[PDB]
Amino acid sequence: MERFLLNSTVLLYRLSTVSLDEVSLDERVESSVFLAQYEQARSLPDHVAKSAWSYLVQQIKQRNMKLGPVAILRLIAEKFIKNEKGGPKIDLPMFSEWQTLMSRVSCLPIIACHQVFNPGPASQEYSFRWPLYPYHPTVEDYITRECLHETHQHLNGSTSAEECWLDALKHPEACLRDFEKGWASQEMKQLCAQIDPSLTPRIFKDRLQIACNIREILCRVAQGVELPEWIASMQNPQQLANSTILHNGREYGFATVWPIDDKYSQESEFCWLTGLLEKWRFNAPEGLERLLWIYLLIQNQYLTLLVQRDDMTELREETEKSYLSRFKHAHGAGVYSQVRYLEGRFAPKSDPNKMQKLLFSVLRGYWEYLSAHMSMEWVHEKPLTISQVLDNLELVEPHGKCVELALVPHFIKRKPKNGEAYPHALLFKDLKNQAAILMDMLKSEPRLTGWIRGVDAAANEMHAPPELFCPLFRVLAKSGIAHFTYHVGEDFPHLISGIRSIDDALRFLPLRNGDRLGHCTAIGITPSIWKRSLPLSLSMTKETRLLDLVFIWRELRSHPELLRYASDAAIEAVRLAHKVFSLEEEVSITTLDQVFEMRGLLAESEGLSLWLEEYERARELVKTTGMKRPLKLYKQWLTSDNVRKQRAEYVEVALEYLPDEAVVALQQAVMAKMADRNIAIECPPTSNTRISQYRNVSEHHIFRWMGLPGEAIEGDVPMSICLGSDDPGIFAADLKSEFYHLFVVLTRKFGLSPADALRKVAEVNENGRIYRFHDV
Amino acid sequence: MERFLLNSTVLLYRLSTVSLDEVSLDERVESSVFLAQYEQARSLPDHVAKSAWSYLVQQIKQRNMKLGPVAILRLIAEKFIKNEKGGPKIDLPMFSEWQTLMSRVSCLPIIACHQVFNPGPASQEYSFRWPLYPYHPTVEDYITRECLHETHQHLNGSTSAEECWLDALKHPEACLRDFEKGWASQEMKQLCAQIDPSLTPRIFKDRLQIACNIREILCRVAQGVELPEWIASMQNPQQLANSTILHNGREYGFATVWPIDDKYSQESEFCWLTGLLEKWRFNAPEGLERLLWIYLLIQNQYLTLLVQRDDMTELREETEKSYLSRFKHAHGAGVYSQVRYLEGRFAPKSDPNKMQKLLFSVLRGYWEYLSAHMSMEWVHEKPLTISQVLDNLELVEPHGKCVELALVPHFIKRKPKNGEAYPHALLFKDLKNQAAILMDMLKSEPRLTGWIRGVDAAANEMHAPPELFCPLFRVLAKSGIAHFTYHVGEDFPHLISGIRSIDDALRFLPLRNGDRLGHCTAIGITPSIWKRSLPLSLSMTKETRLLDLVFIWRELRSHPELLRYASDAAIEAVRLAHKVFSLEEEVSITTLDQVFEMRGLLAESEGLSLWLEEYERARELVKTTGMKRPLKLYKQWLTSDNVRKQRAEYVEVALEYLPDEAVVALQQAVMAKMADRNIAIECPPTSNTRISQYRNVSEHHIFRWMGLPGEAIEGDVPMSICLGSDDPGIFAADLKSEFYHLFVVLTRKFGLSPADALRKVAEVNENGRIYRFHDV
Amino acid sequence: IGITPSIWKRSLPLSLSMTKETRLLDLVFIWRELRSHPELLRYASDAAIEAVRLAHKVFSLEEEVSITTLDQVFEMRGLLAESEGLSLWLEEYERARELVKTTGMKRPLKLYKQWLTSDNVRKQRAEYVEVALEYLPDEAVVALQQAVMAKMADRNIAIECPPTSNTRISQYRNVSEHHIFRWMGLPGEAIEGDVPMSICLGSDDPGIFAADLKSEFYHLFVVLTRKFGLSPADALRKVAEVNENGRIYRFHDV
Repeated sequence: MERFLLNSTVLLYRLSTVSLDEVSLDERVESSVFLAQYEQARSLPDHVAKSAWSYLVQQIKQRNMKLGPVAILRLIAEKFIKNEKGGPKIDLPMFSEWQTLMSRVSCLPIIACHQVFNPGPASQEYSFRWPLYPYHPTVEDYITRECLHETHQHLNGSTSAEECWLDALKHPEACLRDFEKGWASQEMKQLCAQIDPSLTPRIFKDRLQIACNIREILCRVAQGVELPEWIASMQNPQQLANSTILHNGREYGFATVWPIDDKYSQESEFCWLTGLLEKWRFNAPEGLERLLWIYLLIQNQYLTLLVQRDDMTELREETEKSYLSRFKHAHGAGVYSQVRYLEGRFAPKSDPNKMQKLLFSVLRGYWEYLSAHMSMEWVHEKPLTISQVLDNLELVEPHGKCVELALVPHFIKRKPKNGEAYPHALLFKDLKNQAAILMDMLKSEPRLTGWIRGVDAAANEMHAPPELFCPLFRVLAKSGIAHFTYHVGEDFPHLISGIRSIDDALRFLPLRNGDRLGHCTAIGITPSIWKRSLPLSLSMTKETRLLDLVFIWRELRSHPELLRYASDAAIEAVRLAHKVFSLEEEVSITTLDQVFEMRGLLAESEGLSLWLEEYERARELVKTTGMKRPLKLYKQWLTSDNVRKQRAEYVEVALEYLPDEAVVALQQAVMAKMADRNIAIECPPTSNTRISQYRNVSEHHIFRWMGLPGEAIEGDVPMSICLGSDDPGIFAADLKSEFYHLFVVLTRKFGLSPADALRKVAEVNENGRIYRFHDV
Repeated sequence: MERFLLNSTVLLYRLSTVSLDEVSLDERVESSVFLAQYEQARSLPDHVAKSAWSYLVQQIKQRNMKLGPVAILRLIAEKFIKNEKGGPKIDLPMFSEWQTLMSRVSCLPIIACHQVFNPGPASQEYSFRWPLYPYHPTVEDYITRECLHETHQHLNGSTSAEECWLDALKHPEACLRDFEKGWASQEMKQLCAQIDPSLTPRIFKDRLQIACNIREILCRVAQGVELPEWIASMQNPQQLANSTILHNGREYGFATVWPIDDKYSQESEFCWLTGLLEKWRFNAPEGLERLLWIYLLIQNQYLTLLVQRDDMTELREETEKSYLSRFKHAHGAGVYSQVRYLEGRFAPKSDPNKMQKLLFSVLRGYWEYLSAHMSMEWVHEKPLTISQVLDNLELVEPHGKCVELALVPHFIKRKPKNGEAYPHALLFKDLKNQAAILMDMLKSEPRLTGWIRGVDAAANEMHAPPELFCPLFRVLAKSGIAHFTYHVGEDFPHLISGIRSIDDALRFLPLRNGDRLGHCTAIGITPSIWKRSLPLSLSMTKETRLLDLVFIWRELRSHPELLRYASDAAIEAVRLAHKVFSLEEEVSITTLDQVFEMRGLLAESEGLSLWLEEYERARELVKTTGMKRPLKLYKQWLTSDNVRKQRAEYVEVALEYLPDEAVVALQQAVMAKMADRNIAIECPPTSNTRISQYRNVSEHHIFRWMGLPGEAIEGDVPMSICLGSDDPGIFAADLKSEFYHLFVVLTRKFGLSPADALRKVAEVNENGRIYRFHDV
Repeated sequence: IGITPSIWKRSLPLSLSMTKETRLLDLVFIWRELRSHPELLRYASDAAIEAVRLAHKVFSLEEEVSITTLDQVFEMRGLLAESEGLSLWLEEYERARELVKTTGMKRPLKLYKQWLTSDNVRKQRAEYVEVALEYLPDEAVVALQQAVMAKMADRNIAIECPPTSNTRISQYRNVSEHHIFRWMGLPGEAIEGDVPMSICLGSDDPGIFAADLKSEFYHLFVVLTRKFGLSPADALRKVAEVNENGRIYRFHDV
């Protein structure tokens, strides 16, 4: 019930619109908790929620406290945080629930409450920058010996959501413009309405202003200075939405003086809350206590909005400082970095000048991190340019006590616009342009090949198929990129479609030995779990259905137990192809296979500088053999309006079109291809629950990949799995947190020994070192 | 997506507040569908919903239709309803999905659309009164041979929700007063807010008035008469909330003339919709099409509100007509009744005059049903009183071709008020009073014992424990009731608590051979399913925790594999009893058991006409033995304010306090006691999903009770299970529908032969005849 | 928890002497661990019954005391004596005092007060009783050892093993009989049901004139390779695991 109190749109609305004169809101807060509980967790029974609320109220009453943010934070701090040899830690049994709580509530008020009421031993100096972790001697010993390796680290944005919230307070206008820019899209409107139906940019401005004003008022309370007496006119919380209070006809401001020069820093945020909670140890004024409650609710709702949206001026506000903070966060506390190999992902920019500034800022921040930790001779104390930064960076030797940085830009796929010859034309031109700036820069600075180590494509799978990036990747390979990773968007209309998508990526993309694929959930999730809460029939496009049909026939045409399914797939695929192509001749399943074999060829090459050489190479390889009828069919597949109209048409496919054994066989066939090609998998953090079929962390497919008994299916081919913390789905997270989360689940729910659990997690962690993109 | 279009608060709000001049609302309806889908079914992935909506829009476009109620009803009718030998039926594979749809959408518009666009063979006469059923020759043959038996039929209210909706239109004021009377309670406010946050009695009045006005306007359209030209002033749907339209300064009414004298009857409802859909076969006006959409949305939301709320003037509006319709509905179509033994449940009234009128109306309606179907000599053609009704009814012989009626009033438990000596004093006095009128009537008409065959208690389990009704049942037994059934409310804070509740009912209640218990889900649901979507720790009162602790020790003190759990339960129960009783002596677990053995004794008897004889009988049985220390402890348990305060206090209990094997052992121990005492179980309909842990019908615990492989657990003791359709949870339902639903699930999901599936369902059905309360 | 009952009984009298305090505490411990063991319900029931009878003598009380009440009194042993009778030291004082008064029982608290501050109770506690050597069979004692093994592993507490060259045990007639090899999981040495534990190398009192941690490392390797017939790689792996437990469970600041 604590998470509902600290995160509820209904409670925030009922607290931000009601005047502070009222003091007895227990009934209405209770109603808010029940409404939030039903909205967020409907599967929870009503009587269980009522009993939990009754226990919570009794617990507060027995502690001589009052229902509010202070009491709730105190109960959470005792429930989760205790003091150990390394400072404040999280109980190993309680870490899984803590991660679930971190998806809804920010931890900074909780740790501040813990410091106030349960201080560390001997009053030793303590600083809260990194998220809290549990402690196990085996895990700490392994981390100190073998540092953690990150394969997917988005360098854009901030390390966590909480300092993003402070950034929003620091620059309300910049975040407001970004919010409105996203809000114009319909997806953001739906997402905001899901979180809060009564959410508008006007209300967003009001809530941001109210939270900032509450911060200033409570800063005066926490600092110890007396209130400036305009609080008498302060009766309604909505008066803080305009950044000025009218008292006796005078316009009074809200900002005050802060001891730290950075009033929006993490340390200022922690110090303010610790002081405010210390002064409210025994009692608090009701109006100001509600003000703290409103601030926490506004902050938590903003953090939820940010994390769900994640998966110019604002960028220039931090620039190299954000990257420097990222590398310090990856380093962690102590002289020795907890992370050795870190692969940074950044969004490519079509502007060459913006690109040069972007990589200069990232590389300069990396040099700043190295110079702060390592004291050595530098060629340029103030490089101010990429060339001098590389001059300083080339003096650094691989020693393992610091973070080793590899840069992998991730191309962003977009929606396929109507017409425009082949379906993905404008998107391909944009990606080709972005590659062009990347290539001309690499030839303009050959030393950048030692830092620009890979190319990624992570937007979504429906918008662009894997065969789109094949000419892009092949031409980029000749530019010295030397590594390629492709994100398989796991929003497949059918499980077979996702398995086909991974197979298509292996078939067409030029993934060499040691390459990686991103988020291969389709071959990881079992059919039984995937079918949870799904309609008995599923909808997908004719193009996707036809491709899945050919894939099913190819994999299963020999399986004696599954010759039903392959023969049926081949027959009905031929019948579907007759509708899609509108052809009148006879087409066998073999001919359909050949047409889909040449999918990787460029559209212009199919119709027929590094780019041109790839053009005739694909063109000649389509003409060496004596068949042009499949080539003609592929031309009709690409550049026929009737075919495109048929392709975009949706068909109705049953949920259990193939039995679970058949789908598992397809997954294992792709497993064999994945292992034979030696391609690693960047597993998402297990705390990220966008799958929506996993009702607990123990049901995650990584444990099936780990070969756990009960989880692994007979016939599964072992694969290389890496740890990638790109979108953790929780406010405060780290690669260490994911490492501990996997260890905790293995030890507790699966009942593994600490050594055995460490061995399995270490194997996954070391796969990020074996399959790293860093230059050797 | 069809269910979201026909049932969505967001869509209804966006359609009832926007003027009819707008014609292109496809984008905003699409947004409404996504918001409703996320709110109702969040576990469904976003991309799946988008693909389904795209297919639905394409399906409508390819049919040359327009997005609206007409097209949606057409698609549903073809998707579910087809014509067979018995008329319009439901596909056997599609019946499970149809039942799920019936929980959200009324079927009457769907069947009307089916009749319009897919008429029956040879244009044969067809009447829609009963809900649609699937057809299987084995099931029909069994029903004709062995009629269905109902053990739980609430005679109050109407047969289904749909004619309740027409009753609301018939008497808007009566339903408005009932709605406001419920709305004063906080539970109704929470329930209405969950269904619709912006729902108030003022809005409820507006929506009822709008729906009635839409019905009148579309009645003129369906009848063929031209609109009376005030539609020009009709631009905004909210103008129908005041039952009068201002056109050119004149107050024009909405009511029109209907061909049938009963404008609010089912036949009038069906005929109106069939005519309106027939006149809109090819095209419909946009404004009136939206009006039909708004009417369907309002009706569906009201039906959802009614079914969730279910589990004076309005009663007098129907009176004996409702009971007569109930018996005709139970009889079904054909000369021979599909139901033979029907046990009617009615709410007892504290007013003797109201009670006499209530039973007179029910019995007279039963005589009307018998006289309509059977032509024979009657002593009184117009009895007008109970005595003459029984004079007519005693001439009817048991022949099996008609419905045999047994009356079982169900006592309603209430909240325990504070203080008042023993915890349940005012409730016990109210129940004792209600029993008093029942008893004096039975002695005033001894022939009523052949119709008043049982006594029930079905409100909830937390509000009143089973031991409350023990003096009530024992005294009622001496009055000639001869049967007793007790409803075990399945909102237990813990699974052990529910198992203890069933055990307490068997231990204390005077359930003789052939008696039944209602809704024994606690011993039916497996621990694995029950733990779904539950917090790691659960909250319950100290009284409930202590009783569960003693129960665990009693059952498991000998189990060699479970001597951990019994010894731990006994030790910590003794420690808990020290806190609750605040005693300073030494209390063993045996002494605690003895104190809880005497729970069934009356509170006044514990402190120490048919009622008095029970008083000294319990008093003397507590004094025959030489122990009064457990008696003294029970006195402190009943009449000590400190003990009551401790009892109402809540404790924190882990979810996995006992392993699944231990909980299953407790369930099987109660299974053995249930079978040894030969007590049947009235199973709820499987279409009623208030369990919230069952994500599909195949996961229901009735199949575990049926002994199905995979579902039944080793060591389970077979029990007698009866079919009781009290709260089906769907708008249109019947005992036949539940029979078909069980047969469909057994044949399809469990892969049983039609003969084998029929045998299992027949065994459950015939248990309602073996354990019937009817006089032999 | 390392030495097997068979080796420990070597060269011991058929009956052993211990104080009434120690005997009573062992009796409660036996009942707590074995009250569920179906093969050992003799020993737990006998321990509980005779513990209650012993407590009657020690406390000289006349009321009825169950084994559960005795358990509660010995649960509060960790509380401070002054706190039981009722700066960093004071905060611990009321913390133990309040935790003894949150619950509604003071009769076990009163019994613990008599256990601490009653001259008759102390005189009874210092009195010695006669206990047979084979009071519990080797299976029962091994079960107690494995129960503590499970608690040791669940709490993740390491064991600082003494050097094997230190023969103050007096029941080990050769180094190959040392209990560290049972902890190492060696065949023949490890008993069925043993819970693996973390064992560290600690050279505090080697028992020989010239010794080192290297000498103990070589001694374990030599015994594993020769007397137990293990491969040099296998023997090194087992000794390395024990050696690296001193790094995983080290007290040094990280």
